[PDB]
Amino acid sequence: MEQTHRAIFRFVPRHEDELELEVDDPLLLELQAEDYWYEAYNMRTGARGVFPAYYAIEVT
Amino acid sequence: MEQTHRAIFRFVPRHEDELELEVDDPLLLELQAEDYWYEAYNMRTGARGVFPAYYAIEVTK
Repeated sequence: MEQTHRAIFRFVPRHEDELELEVDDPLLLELQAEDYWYEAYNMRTGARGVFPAYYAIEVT
Repeated sequence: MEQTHRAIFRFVPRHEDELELEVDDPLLLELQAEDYWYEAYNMRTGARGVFPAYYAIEVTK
């Protein structure tokens, strides 16, 4: 169960459900929801939460 | 009532303070906060709220 996605933009949470992203954070994406929020594990911070879909790219 | 910004990505609110964006929505940007959330008026919908700063680009006109 390794990285599915990589953060490409800085995201600072405003809401308690959100996942903080730094550029190049490795992400394990558990759910790509119909409202364009991704539920993920940040593999750098160990935090879980949601972020806006366009903040990450799919990795090989 | 002049547009400052344009939505470039679909943004569906999860929170009541958030602004729904469709791609190309004209935006009047009222506040660019230190945490990279923008407060805007959506000029298509008439809604107000906040969205993640990378979801919009500045229009130079």
